Amino acid sequence: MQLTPFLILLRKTLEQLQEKDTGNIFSEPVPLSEVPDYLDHIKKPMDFFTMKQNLEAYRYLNFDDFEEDFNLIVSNCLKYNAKDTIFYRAAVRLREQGGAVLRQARRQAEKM
Ligand SMILES: O=C1CNc2cc(Br)ccc2N1
Repeated sequence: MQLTPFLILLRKTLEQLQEKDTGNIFSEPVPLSEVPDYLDHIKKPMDFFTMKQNLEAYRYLNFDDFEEDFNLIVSNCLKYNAKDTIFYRAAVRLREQGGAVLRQARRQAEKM
C-alpha cells in the first residue's frame, strides 16, 4: 500500500477517536502536577496528542501499532483509576466506542 493514503486514514481515525473523548480527559498527557504518583503505576503514558505527534513522525506504519497506543490510553486509565470513578467508566466507554471506530478504519485499511 501507499503511505500517504494510509496516514490520512490514521489522521481521520484519530480525530474520530478523539471525538469520543467528550470529556477531553485523553486528548493530552495526564498532568503529573495533578497526579504526582501517576508514573509510579503507569509504565507508558499515552494520549491522543502524543499519538498525533507519533503519527506525523511516521511511528505508525500499520494499524496494529496505531491500535496499540490507543489501547494504552484505555488500559492506563482502567489501571490507575478505581472502578467506581468517572474516569474508569470513561475508559470503558472509550474502549467500546473507539473499538467500533477502529474496526471500521481497519476495514477501509484492508481495502487498500
Ligand atoms: O487517568 C487519567 C486520565 N486523564 C486525567 C486527566 C486529569 Br486533568 C486528571 C487525571 C487524569 N487521570
